[PDB]
Amino acid sequence: KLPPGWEKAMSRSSGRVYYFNHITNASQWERPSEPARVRCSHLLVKHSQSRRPSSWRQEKITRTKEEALELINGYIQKIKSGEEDFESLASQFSDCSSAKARGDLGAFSRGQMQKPFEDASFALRTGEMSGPVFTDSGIHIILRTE
Repeated sequence: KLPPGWEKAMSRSSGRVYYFNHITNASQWERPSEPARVRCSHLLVKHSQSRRPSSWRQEKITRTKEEALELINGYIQKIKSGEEDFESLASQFSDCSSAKARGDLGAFSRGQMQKPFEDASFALRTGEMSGPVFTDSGIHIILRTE
């Protein structure tokens, strides 16, 4: 059983089993449920070692790789608690011009995007969200919408 990328793991804090996906970095307590194109939105947090350390949000991005991951982790927490919607955080805080479209990148096939982004995107099922996804652009949260 278990769809591509998914494995079982042991919770250190609680001792209960959980499920993790080494392609998307998703993790959840619940046991989880190839197309030519997928459609995804993302939220990007850049850092000082990004291929290009600037965005519409700030001309010189100075945060560390570690501080970017903490920001990503907090947004995932907010999304999973329902305190904030993915689209609302992407629109406010994503370091990419796709923020203006609620993070939507449109449809794409394999062979177009950065490879880690592509692999995570195609390993999500429609409606699912990734964990932190690392590319030279920075750290992404990816939501598969189609």
